[PDB]
Amino acid sequence: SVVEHPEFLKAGKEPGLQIWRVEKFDLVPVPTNLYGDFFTGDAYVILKTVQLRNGNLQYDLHYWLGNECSQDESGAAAIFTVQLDDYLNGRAVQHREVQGFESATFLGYFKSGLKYKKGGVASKLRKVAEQT
Amino acid sequence: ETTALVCDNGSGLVKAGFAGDDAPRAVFPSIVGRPRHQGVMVGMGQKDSYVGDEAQSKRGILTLKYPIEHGIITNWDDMEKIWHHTFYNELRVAPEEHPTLLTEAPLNPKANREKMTQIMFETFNVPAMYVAIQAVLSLYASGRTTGIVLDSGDGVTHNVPIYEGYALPHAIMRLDLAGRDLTDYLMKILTERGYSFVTTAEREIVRDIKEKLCYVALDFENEMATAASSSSLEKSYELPDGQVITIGNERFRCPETLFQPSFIGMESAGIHETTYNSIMKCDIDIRKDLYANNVMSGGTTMYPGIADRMQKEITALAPSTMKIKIIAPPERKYSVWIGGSILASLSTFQQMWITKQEYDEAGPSIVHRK
Ligand SMILES: Nc1ncnc2c1ncn2[C@@H]1O[C@H](COP(=O)(O)OP(=O)(O)OP(=O)(O)O)[C@@H](O)[C@H]1O
Ligand SMILES: [Ca+2]
Ligand SMILES: [Ca+2]
Repeated sequence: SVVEHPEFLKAGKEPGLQIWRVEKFDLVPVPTNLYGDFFTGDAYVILKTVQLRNGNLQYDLHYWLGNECSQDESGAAAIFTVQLDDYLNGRAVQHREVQGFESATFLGYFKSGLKYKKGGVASKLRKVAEQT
Repeated sequence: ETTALVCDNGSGLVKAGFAGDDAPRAVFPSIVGRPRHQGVMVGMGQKDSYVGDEAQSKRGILTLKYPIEHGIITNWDDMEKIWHHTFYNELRVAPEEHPTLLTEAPLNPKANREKMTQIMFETFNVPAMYVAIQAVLSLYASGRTTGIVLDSGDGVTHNVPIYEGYALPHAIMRLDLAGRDLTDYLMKILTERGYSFVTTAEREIVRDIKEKLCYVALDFENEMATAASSSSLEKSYELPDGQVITIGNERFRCPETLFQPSFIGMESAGIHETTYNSIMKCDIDIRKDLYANNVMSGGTTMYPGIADRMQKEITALAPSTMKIKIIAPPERKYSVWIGGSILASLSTFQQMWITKQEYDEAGPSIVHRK
């Protein structure tokens, strides 16, 4: 058995940059026009597909965590990454990217510079209060 | 909408609740109490067992037993009781209505995983289930796919190095020194100060002092000397009976045992060494990642000062140029459960569950098939 998902069916099919945002426990595609605009309250999964001369495709998975993102989002970006790697027969290299501490490689995917925006989608984790 | 349950069965505490919640709704002692004085004709209109706090309250008429030893299920008959109580008494759910995720210790024997699968399907009739490794869920809960987890509870300590989502089985370390052993030690060192505590009943009072007043010293020797000088480390504690006691160098001597097991007469190496040792059993090319992503998980990792000592302890053991980092999240007592609550909630997790249909077709062996 493997992991299936509509977005997984689209991942790494050709050279390019694919960006998904974690939205209420799901992997949601980011509009291509909005690439590089990251909500500091959210978590994302980026897949970078490069064409190798040998005809094979190289893969780099980066999960980006905003300073104000909730636990369900940062936890889910990490799991989805593992699952996307597995779906790609574990051929991907995984990178953890933290806001303001991103790697030079990742920063290079964005020619006009990556941009941070306040806000993001709400968490779906139900807050649990300690007994009064 | 169908609601998944998450059950994290520990040597000391059961953490149970619903997928999508940020914390376990039910937290109680993993204990089963049975009548001390039994017989076919002994206690006719009386419960054949109790679980958790109920068992501890009626401790005077009961024989208390822990079905999980050092993170491993050891008493199947008593474990079903725990599970029953979890479903019916604590969660107030009908098991047959909810897909159920359970946790396991790393290196959990194959047959134990099968037994757990069988009981859930055959005795509880769950529509679906899944077993996950405790330490890995903690890593996921900290938003990492690579790091080394130090998981220390009431019965076991493990060092679990994980790379790109998977534990490295060959490099895992288990140490049978944890919370219960620390509670027992603080009992023994308080007797040196005069205080009388030996019974199972008193053990429960010392545990509360262990969780409220103890801490880890950055430098054990200096700490000892600083406690022999003034009395700036001394603290007061109000007994259930109203009496007040004064606690001293025991505050830091008790968790020191984690670093020097010789204190309890154990010949093993401390948790800093087992961490360094687990790391050194990994491929050199991943060590940097490990070293920089030390996640602390579990109750016994809650002592104040624990993260600074380990940070100190491991830089000493590792190459002089190694960037080292300890991550001790405030929620780490529940990290495992929280990891499970997130995993069971994911859109991509639906196909992951083992169905009753799949079990009937394949049997308990299905659990391994991932
Ligand atoms: N605040 C605290 N300070 C120090 N120790 C604590 C604290 N809170 C809990 N503990 C200790 O940690 C234990 C409960 O931890 P935990 O729930 O992670 O483990 P467990 O599931 O029962 O056991 P294991 O995972 O070893 O099988 C007890 O020993 C408890 O006394
Ligand atoms: Ca958010
Ligand atoms: Ca546990």
